[PDB]
Amino acid sequence: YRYTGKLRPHYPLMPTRPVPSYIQRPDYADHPLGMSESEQALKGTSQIKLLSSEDIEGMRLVCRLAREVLDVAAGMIKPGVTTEEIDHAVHLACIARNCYPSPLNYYNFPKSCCTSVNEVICHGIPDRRPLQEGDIVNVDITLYRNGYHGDLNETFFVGEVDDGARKLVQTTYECLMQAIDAVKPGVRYRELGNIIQKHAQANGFSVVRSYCGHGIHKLFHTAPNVPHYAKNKAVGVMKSGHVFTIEPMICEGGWQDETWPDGWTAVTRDGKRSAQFEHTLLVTDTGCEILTRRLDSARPHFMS
Ligand SMILES: CO[C@@H](C(=O)NCC(N)=O)[C@H](O)[C@@H](O)[C@H](O)/C=C/C(C)(C)C
Ligand SMILES: [Mn+2]
Ligand SMILES: [Mn+2]
Ligand code: NA
Repeated sequence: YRYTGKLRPHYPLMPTRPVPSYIQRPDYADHPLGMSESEQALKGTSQIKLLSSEDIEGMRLVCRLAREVLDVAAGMIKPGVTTEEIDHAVHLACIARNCYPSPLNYYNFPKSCCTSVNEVICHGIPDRRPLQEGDIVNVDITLYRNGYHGDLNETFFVGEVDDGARKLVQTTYECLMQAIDAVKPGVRYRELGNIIQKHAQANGFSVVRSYCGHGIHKLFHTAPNVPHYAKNKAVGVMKSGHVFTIEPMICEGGWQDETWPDGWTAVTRDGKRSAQFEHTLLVTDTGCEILTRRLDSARPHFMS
């Protein structure tokens, strides 16, 4: 394998962490390949669920607990902390909230969250690498409570970063927020990619095509598919009651990705940096409710 940049995996990984059996588990948790039979049963469908009141309440709770766990991870971001150490804290913070960490064994993903540094676009596997001053690192958290998943991520700076890191991260967060600002009933899912690509291209960045936002509720990934690039052909129109994520991945270089031999870590094929942000959204009559927002602070962590 020819690495595309300076990052390397740092092995061995710690043994898989158990979740106590008192925590309710999603269907894939005990499937030997991590497959989710409830997702597979819906595979080739474009139909979108209209959430009940009870469903909305379940989504509000799990998304609120997921933001609390991202904040725990945010507080740990400093030089010399390993991504494994972050994952261990996240795994304990999920169990403290009586939640299962949704990534753990999802299609055999081996950890409780994803930690993506620099050229990693997404799905990086927490490991023994200590964070370096100048890194950008994204932590992506998903929790499962009472049958509902809630998903969010932010990119953080490790100590002092360079101007290019600051622009990429800011522009990425602005792409997510301009897309959220357009959400309201009657809007097509395919329009959000136009908004995102327009702002990314104005700042000299590209938009990852291989990875997308998604419906989420009782399934971790379900309709709709939500591409982040322009002129995509995604199916569907927003309606009040729909819940989905928007999670754009924006890159310094070209948009092309490839995956490491571990089968999960997605990296820029040019080795340049990529950043991401994610929220879980509910469509409401006035626009949308950002279920994974912060409640006690105005800005994402990178701005403090
Ligand atoms: C971009 O990643 C998203 C995704 O795969 N989107 C669907 C798609 N087909 O591109 C995904 O939802 C992430 O947000 C989630 O945190 C990570 C989940 C794993 C347990 C699969 C690593
Ligand atoms: Mn996520
Ligand atoms: Mn997601
Ligand atoms: Na990255």
